[PDB]
Amino acid sequence: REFGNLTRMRHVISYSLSPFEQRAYPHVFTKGIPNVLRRIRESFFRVVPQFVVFYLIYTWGTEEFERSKRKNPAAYEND
Amino acid sequence: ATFAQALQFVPETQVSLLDNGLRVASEQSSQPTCTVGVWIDVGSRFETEKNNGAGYFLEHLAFKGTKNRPGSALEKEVESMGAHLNAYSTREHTAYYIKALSKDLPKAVELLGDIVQNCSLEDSQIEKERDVILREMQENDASMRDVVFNYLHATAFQGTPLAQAVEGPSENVRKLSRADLTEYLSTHYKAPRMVLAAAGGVEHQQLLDLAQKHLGGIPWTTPCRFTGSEIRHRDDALPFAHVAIAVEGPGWASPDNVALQVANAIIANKLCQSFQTFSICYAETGLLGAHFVCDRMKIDDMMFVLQGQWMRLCTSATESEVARGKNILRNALVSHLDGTTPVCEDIGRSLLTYGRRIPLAEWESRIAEVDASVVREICSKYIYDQCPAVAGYGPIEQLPDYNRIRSGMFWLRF
Repeated sequence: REFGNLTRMRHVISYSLSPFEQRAYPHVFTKGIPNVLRRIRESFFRVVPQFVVFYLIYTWGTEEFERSKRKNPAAYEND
Repeated sequence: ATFAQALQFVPETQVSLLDNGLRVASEQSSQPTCTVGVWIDVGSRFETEKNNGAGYFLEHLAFKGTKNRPGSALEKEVESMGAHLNAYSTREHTAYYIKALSKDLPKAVELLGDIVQNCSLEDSQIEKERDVILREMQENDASMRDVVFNYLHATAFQGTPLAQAVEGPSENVRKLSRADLTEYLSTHYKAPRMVLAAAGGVEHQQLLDLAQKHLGGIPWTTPCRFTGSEIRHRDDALPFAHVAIAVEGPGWASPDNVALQVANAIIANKLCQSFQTFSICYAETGLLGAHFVCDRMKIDDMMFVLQGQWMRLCTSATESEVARGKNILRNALVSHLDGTTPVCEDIGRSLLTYGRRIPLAEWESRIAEVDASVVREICSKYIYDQCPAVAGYGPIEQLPDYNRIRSGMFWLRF
């Protein structure tokens, strides 16, 4: 289970740079913000609608509970 | 006849400067045979991406023909005299040397001139050399060590002419036209960038006369950065792992080279398979480090042992080990200089590198200067806490990641 024998990969070459040579925050505005925006756009239409439905249910339930305890005009009007 | 006393017996290398600038150097000795040669301060590092393989191609076709005599005639003339012609090209130097007898000196020098000044670049010969170099690419593909060192240079120097290989890309050699080679010859093969060096049974005035007769018609008239990156080619089917790790070293003109040589000589192959230490030097930079073969399951241990040796030298180097390293360096120098071809190569490279032929007495005084404190100081200056360049030709999986390797370049205890 050591790193020596895990899998067989053949002629896959990778180039890496030292942490000190490069900058910790590259492409903050050129790539980073657009990348975060595209990730949010991709996940928004799959995550948000369920919570929007939850919020609608929450508001409707709270309003209906409020209405249930403020009623009965006719219940005493017949008197 | 102490070692220091014996060094004085070494004859000096007389040096003369011709009108066109060619530097003629000789080391006469009571030798029946000699090895004349021309060394040129032109290499891969002086070539752009357009003509990366120009020097290697010129080396290939240099003995294949000149204007005065066809390539077959040149080769036959070399063979009949019993001589051996040879050539090599590094990233910074290019040498053509004829090894012959002392009485064959007058012809051989002429030969060199014929090779150097007027080289016949036959188009058919150029295409033949194209094919030969294309085959030689696959030939070199087998050599793991050469591939590893090419990887190391490419990753260490990256955006620098010092990083491109001497052979060059396959596309570049494929599309390298004759006019490009002629322009390379015109812009590079010119005095005073040339040293005609000879040693052995050669009298210096004879060599000067031959050079003036033949080598006298030669025309008279980027920041190198070390990036501590890494390259990692895996090819897991290969039997053994090859790794080369290095740090930026001083150029040719630096007193610290001797201390680094002593430190390398000081540097346990039991964990490894065949571990070696190298101190490749260039004009303004250099690769100081190690190169070893590994089992698939033992890369990490060997890297740990090598870096531990580096840290021990940088932090705590005793006097006995430094004395042993100095003795090893002295023996290596003197033993290497044995032979006519080695002294001729040393003369040529020294003139192209130091501007002078540094005598053995100076080398030994410089080595005597070296001390354990000096070794520790210089090793800490160049090795301790430095971003390294790593090249690994697989199977590399147990090779520590670059952050691990970098963190292994300093000691928390120290």
